[PDB]
Amino acid sequence: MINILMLIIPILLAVAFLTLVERKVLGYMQLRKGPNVVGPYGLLQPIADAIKLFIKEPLRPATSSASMFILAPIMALGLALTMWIPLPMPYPLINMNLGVLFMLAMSSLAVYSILWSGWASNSKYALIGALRAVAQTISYEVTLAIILLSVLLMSGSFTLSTLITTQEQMWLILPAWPLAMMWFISTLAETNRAPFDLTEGESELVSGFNVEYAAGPFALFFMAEYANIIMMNIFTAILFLGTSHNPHMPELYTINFTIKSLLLTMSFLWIRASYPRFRYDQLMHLLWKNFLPLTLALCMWHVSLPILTSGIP
Amino acid sequence: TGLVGLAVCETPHERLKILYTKILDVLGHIPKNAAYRKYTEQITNEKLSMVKAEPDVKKLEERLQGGQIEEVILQAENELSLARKMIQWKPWEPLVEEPPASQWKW
Amino acid sequence: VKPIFSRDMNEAKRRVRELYRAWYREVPNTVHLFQLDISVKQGRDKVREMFKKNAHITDPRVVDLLVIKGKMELEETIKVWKQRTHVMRFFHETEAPRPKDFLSKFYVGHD
Amino acid sequence: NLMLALLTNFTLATLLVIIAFWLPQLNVYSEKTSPYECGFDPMGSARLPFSMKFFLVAITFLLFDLEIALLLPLPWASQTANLNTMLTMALFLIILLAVSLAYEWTQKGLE
Amino acid sequence: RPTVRPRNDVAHKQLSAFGEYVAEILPKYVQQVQVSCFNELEICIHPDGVIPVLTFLRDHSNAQFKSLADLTAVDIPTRQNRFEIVYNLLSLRFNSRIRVKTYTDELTPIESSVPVYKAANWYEREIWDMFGVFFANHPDLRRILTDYGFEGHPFRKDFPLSGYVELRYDDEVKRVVAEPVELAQEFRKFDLNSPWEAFPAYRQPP
Amino acid sequence: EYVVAKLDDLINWARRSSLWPMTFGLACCAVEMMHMAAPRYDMDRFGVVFRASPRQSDVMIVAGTLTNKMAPALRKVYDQMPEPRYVVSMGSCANGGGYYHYSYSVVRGCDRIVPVDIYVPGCPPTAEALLYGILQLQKKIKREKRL
Amino acid sequence: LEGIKDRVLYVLKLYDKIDPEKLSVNSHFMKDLGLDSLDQVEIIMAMEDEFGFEIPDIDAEKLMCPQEIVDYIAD
Amino acid sequence: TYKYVNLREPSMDMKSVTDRAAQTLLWTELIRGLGMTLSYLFREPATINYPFEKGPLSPRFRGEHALRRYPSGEERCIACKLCEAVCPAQAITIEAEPRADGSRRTTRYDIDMTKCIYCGFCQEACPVDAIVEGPNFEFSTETHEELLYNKEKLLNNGDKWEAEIAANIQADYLYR
Ligand SMILES: NC(=O)c1ccc[n+]([C@@H]2O[C@H](COP(=O)([O-])OP(=O)(O)OC[C@H]3O[C@@H](n4cnc5c(N)ncnc54)[C@H](OP(=O)(O)O)[C@@H]3O)[C@@H](O)[C@H]2O)c1
Ligand code: SF4
Ligand code: SF4
Ligand code: SF4
Repeated sequence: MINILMLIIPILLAVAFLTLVERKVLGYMQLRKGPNVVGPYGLLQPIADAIKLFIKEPLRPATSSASMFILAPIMALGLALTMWIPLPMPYPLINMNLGVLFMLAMSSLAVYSILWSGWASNSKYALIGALRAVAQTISYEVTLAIILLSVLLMSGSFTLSTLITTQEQMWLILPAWPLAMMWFISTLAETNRAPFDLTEGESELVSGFNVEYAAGPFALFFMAEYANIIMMNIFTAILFLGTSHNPHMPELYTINFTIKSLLLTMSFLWIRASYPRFRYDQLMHLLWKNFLPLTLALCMWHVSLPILTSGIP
Repeated sequence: TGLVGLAVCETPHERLKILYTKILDVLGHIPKNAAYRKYTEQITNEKLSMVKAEPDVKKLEERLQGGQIEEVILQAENELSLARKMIQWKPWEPLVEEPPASQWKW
Repeated sequence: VKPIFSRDMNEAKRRVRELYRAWYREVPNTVHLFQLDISVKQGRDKVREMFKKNAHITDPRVVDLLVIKGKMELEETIKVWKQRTHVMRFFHETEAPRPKDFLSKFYVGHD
Repeated sequence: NLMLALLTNFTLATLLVIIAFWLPQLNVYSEKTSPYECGFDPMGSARLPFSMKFFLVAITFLLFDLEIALLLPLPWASQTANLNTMLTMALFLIILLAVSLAYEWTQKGLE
Repeated sequence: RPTVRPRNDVAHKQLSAFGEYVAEILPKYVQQVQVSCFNELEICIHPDGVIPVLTFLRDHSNAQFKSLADLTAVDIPTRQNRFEIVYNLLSLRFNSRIRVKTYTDELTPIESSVPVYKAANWYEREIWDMFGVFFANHPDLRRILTDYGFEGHPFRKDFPLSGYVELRYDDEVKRVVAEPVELAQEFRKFDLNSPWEAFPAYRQPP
Repeated sequence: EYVVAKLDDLINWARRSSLWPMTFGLACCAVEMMHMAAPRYDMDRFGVVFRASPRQSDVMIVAGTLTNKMAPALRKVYDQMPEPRYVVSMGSCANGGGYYHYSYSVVRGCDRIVPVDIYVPGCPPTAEALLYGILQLQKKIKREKRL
Repeated sequence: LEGIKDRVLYVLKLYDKIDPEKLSVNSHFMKDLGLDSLDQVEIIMAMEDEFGFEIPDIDAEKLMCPQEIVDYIAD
Repeated sequence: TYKYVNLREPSMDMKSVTDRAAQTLLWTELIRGLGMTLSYLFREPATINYPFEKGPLSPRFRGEHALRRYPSGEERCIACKLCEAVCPAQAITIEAEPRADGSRRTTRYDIDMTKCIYCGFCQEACPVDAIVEGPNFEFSTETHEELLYNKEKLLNNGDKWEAEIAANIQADYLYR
């Protein structure tokens, strides 16, 4: 097998080259110059951080825990980078018997990275950032499965290969008009660089899964946390975008698929700079109280539609 | 209609008249020769006559308050507490305490 | 009767004793909860020498003022506040000069 | 192979930890602290319950997650069975979930 | 006068009526000395009763001050009685400023202003820290502007500016930061004092 | 011989590339430390990224006055830093009290608590002068590990 | 009381700055044994932990001898 | 004057209620807020990179201390202890002895950078205009000993900044 090794090393570079965009686009959004000194346009700085944070930075926590803690950055990468495997792409690595089920299960398993980092420090200061990270993720897992079901019943089955073929004339944004707007919010269930987000950034509280971790484990967390942002951006570009298929020419698909994802890649960092944090209590009131009755009403609506007019795979 | 403060301006007239009539009776228990009774009475009697003359107009609220009746009511609500405390602790009627050491110039 | 301070001359003696009991029970608690530092046995002797320096007893005003001051510097661990092993350490550790000899202090040249 | 695909990603991830573990080494002093982030000595030593606040909303998720799993037949089951008999039953589970959330509106909790 | 005088006195006559109004009550328990100069009023109060004076000026119909915002204390060793607690008061409805003072040595406990004013307790903590003036029936007398293991009071004129314990080395001990070292850099004591009195009328007879 | 000598400079190039500061909100110096993030005089991804947390950062900037109440606090933060660490004491307060110095509470010069590598003398530390505090830092990192 | 004198004497002998054999039964801790103003009642405070009963501040001033302390311990 | 922060409900009936409900149901105004930073991305940044470009300043500016001298040699400082008394930090120290024969100008002259808040007081208090503040920025040392200025010497080595000082003082006489 060569394909897996050709989907980790160039992918870790994409999370590395993200650091440019994380302060270049975000910089111009705030009217400030980002990467400039290090490279021609600061292009040598993202690869410099790998030399900076791993080879020279040494920390291990004080009071600590036993085997757990250092188990958590292994759980961070080894569950978020595996998410690249079930992706349909032009051609998938081992096409699943049911596609999106593996995508939804491993995403919830990726939440454990911020959960086990609560017991990284035995001291109570770190676990407050963990307990906040529970509720900021636990509620949004409800709608994430429901809004999927309304799209999946509209087009094909759980298999991700069928989701490419179903969009031949028009996108799925237009039939699922309120549901597409939900997937700019529901995608930010995992601790991502955003305005909605979770307990990961500083601002008000101490940094979750970062105050306990070093540099080396803490550096490994960013290579997983920012990796999930690309993952949700690609996953939205499958469920809601498509444009064309073309099995004969893979070259025409690969260029067209990347532009659609890159426009969404900018959009989350667009969200991050623009708006403040939603608060621990009031994020639980955005969904559950307000958005859950809306999504279920649309779920009720999407059950009737294949019966009203023929729509069965 | 809403007041500026946290205390909501409730539509109640003669409510201000109750609290001002209450404090006049409290003053005439212990101090009589003292100036505290004689000086506070002339302010209250002048204020009570203004309420009787004006029929629920904003001009009655503009008489030595100018922040509606609700703000004036707060001064009357704490008036009974300060009058009772002045009667409890002897200071207005009695004057016999010691004086400090002769030094003031800096 | 000015000024009250807190208690009378004889009553002030038992107010210090009441303060002593609460602080005598805290020296085993300031090792396990805070830091190892020195010792439990040596810690108790550090308490006794502090009260011996303050021992005079001539006015109720002076004694009662020491109680309120004692209910802050020794109350720093009662409700559990941060000292960071730099505070609460009353005895000098890095200070080693204790010369009381006309022969000893004059050789070092002081005053 | 699914097994060979998952293990190669997992073994490469844990190997990167070893690189950051053994290369940087010079000195390890009694310098690392329990709380960090803001500084000072930890007032809350070890572990204490805290709890509450979100106790009702968290419990309801465990109850709701089972129903969404029971909603997963919808795109995959409606292929062979009769639609008219299913329509009354498929909506039925979604209707009652809105009824449970309607009972959640009358005093939601402390959250 | 064009640049010589700051402001002409016109409200001074009306402000002088306040100095008579409180004095017309005439308590030996409260009044003592009334001083009024430069558009302001100053009253000093007998130590035995401070709380009944603080209930006055607040609530009162003729003088509605209420807000007892600023709270200072004077450090002076010239008098037989040392410290002097000075209250600075402001009215929001009346628009005027008045001053309340205490005269006692106040090494012995003084009456607290916590039952009258809610923010005064934080200012009361400042006085006990800097000077060493205890307030009777005070809820929670915590240290603010002093170190956790600080001896004495850091503002008193009787002790030096540099302090007894001030220098903090890391030295041979691995984590414990030192305290007992007392030497600091030399502060130049200016012995300057100009001959001839600058102002008339301020001169006092021996 | 030549590969060994250039590899040590390659590790030192990473510190020459980027260093993350600590947001010590200690005094008025911290306001000008916020002006490093301000666009007109920027080190934002020129070599400085603000993130806080003493465990992740490489450089800590002591931004103002330190007291006896703060001496135990700052000391263990420096101990919470990873071993390749640099301290930049910026301002006259950080160098030995702006005024103060002969005061009771203020600890003189930070060097009594935590050792300093690069000094910035400026009270209102002008952002122009502040830029040396990071540029000279990178220039001072020359050689590490001979044997 | 039976089994009260034996328990109190064992705890007092174990404590520091006290004679193991010289002072026992009906002897004053401050007058006969030799103890400071704070050190005399400090031994009585440690004895309260061994028995399992809290001692008040008012009753502590009267107690000095172990024979007198044994009578006050019973409730 | 009263500006009033309260709007007292903008919605009333039919048209005024539905548009206020439309922004809360979906987004609209958040997309309007999204477009606010869109135009901010399009406009050029006002950024200055230090090693090549320099920032704006003033003709009168204070940095590192340097003492001036007369056009035909000689120390401009006369030794008064004046600037010593004005100094709020007391960073400047001065002790004077007669210079061989005739002239009496300085022996000890230390300005500690451990202190000094940069007032321009000593620049203003000086009658002979000895300490004139130049537009200095570059000062970085390994130790405190290297930071604090010695007996003139390094302060006399302000000749490399005295060319700018002569241009700056031309804006100082008959003030601005
Ligand atoms: N085990 C004990 O604790 C023990 C017991 C009995 C007696 N002692 C005595 O106490 C002393 C303890 O010292 P230590 O072992 O703690 O010192 P150390 O840790 O070995 O430190 C010595 C320093 O000097 C430098 N150095 C020494 N020799 C050098 C060379 N030939 N070339 C270049 N640099 C050199 C090293 O720099 P680089 O690292 O840059 O080369 C090193 O940092 C010993 O000398 C021993 O005689 C020790
Ligand atoms: S050096 Fe100056 S600007 Fe910096 S903290 Fe001190 S007084 Fe403020
Ligand atoms: S610098 Fe100016 S004021 Fe100071 S001693 Fe020299 S001549 Fe006098
Ligand atoms: S600028 Fe101010 S602090 Fe600095 S030497 Fe001159 S007078 Fe002293």
